Amino acid sequence: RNPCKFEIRGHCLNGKRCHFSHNYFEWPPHALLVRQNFMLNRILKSMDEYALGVVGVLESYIGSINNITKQSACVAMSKLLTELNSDDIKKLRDNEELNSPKIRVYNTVISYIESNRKNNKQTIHLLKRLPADVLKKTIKNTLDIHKSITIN
Amino acid sequence: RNPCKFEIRGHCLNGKRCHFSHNYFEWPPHALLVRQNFMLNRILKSMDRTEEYALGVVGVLESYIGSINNITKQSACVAMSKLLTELNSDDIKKLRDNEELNSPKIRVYNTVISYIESNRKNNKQTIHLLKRLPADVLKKTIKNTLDIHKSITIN
Amino acid sequence: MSRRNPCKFEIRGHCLNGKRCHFSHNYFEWPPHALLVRQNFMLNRILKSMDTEEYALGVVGVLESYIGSINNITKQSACVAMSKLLTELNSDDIKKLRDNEELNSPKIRVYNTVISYIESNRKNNKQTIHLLKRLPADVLKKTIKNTLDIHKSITIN
Amino acid sequence: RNPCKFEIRGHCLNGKRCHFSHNYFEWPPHALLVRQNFMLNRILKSMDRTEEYALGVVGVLESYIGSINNITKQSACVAMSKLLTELNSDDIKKLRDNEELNSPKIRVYNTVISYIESNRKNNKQTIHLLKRLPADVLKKTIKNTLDIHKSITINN
RNA sequence: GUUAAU
RNA sequence: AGUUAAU
Ligand SMILES: [Zn+2]
Ligand SMILES: [Zn+2]
Ligand SMILES: [Zn+2]
Repeated sequence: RNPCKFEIRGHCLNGKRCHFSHNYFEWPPHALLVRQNFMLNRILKSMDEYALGVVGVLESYIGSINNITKQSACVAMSKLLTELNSDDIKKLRDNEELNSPKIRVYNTVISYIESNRKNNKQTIHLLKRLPADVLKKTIKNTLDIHKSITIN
Repeated sequence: RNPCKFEIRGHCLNGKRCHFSHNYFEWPPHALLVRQNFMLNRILKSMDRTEEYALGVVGVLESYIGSINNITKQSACVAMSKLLTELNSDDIKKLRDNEELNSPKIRVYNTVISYIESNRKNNKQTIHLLKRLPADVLKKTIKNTLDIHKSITIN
Repeated sequence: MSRRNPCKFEIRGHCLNGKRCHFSHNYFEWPPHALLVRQNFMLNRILKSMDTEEYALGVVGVLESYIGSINNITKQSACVAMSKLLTELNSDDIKKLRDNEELNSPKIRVYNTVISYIESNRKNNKQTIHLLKRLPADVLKKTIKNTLDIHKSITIN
Repeated sequence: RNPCKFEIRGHCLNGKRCHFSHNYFEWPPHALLVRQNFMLNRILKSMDRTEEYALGVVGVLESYIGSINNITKQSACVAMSKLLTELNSDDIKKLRDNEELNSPKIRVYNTVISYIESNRKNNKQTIHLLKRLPADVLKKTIKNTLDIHKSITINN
């Protein structure tokens, strides 16, 4: 009668031994919301250093701690580009008044976000061929926008 | 704990430093409804402008029809494809089926459906068509698209 | 956090107006019900993205009107209707309806021929519309009408 | 009127004969939750004996582990692949850090991940793999995974 | 004041 | 010609 906890996380695999509900019509709403988020997560994953996070991997490479190799930093960066969308960014861009230096940085990250969609495999490579000084300011500019869009 | 705002937009990338909740079970319903919409926007995008950004697509098309704001024909054919891909042919067919037959509005309802459909299969070759097509009639196929676009969303 | 009124263009997908639209495009400020319908319009775009007299009818009506040789249907147009209908049925649902009735029963071969079409067509609708464009008109009508009723069976009781 | 039960499960196909709502703007919010789950299940399915249906994939695997129900190795590998695709790597890395250094359980956790990932990339060759492992080693992989599956979902 | 799917 | 957004 209660919603099956496995169904909530995707799909019950316990055949007919399972006496919990698999009928969405019978489910309270929270279970239908929670289930939609595990399912979207699966659907998104199907279309392709751990306690630091991708962010702490990038904050460490800028700062040269925790021995982060440049290769491991462009892989992280690729992941952080996929979490940003270019329209939240184009809204930021056209609230900065004209000729502000901050417009060119905005368009620069957009080109990488867009290049990363088409193919994250060669977008990593275009980043490695950057020299670190400029790679690290690019990295720190996309960090700043990440915190900015999301918090405040 | 409160729901991690990075998680609401996708997936937190802050590792264990982040002490907000990443557990959908604890979240209030609004954060789950919001996250779902950020997530569908992301799924949809992953299967595929010089301060005319303020006009929008619709403002670029309406300035082109009226020959104002320096909207060249090329950038209005591009914008016309954007508009096509946002209409859904089904709710045109809906409207076309509410009219008496041999009303002239029916033949307008089918040029749009052929355009939204030709644009879905090939967005570009459809653009090709649009930019060779004499500005006279393109401007009324645009104004017809733009009227359907509005009326669908006005009840 | 403060509630606003939602852009009804954005509710149906993406607003194309720009800084001219003075309605909310920020989901953090919409009321629950607007977040609920957006998702439904957005799921229809996603699904559509990876797949006049006849629309009056519908697919069931153009299929039903084939059982009575009515409204000048064509075998070609009644088979497209059928695939379109199979892609609407779900392959795990008639496996429920096939594991409840007694063994050596006369309604398992229909099921398993439905199961055998539901997913012989999940692959492509070219080989499966031909797979019945050949089947005889007698067996067609009855086998077209066999899925029609599993369709309303599943959907109501 | 009440929402069309055919549109709840997808796309009503009755044309204009249908006397129920097809307008999401008018629906009670529960029907829109349900429809989304029905459509999520469909979006996801479109990205690819039989009395074993009663058993389900877990029935089938428990059965193999205990030499019950005449379950061939092929059939327990298939089902092990399906069991894998229902697991997500991130949930168990959550636990791999909750462990202590040089536990045994860090060895098992690492191994199922290698299987999830290979199962994602090529599920047909992960099955080919599982069907060459020593029968007893296969069954403990299987038992470990079943147990991870169980407590992922029931252990807060 | 002027704009408005207030 | 007042309440709500935008200037
Ligand atoms: Zn269950
Ligand atoms: Zn808008
Ligand atoms: Zn209906």
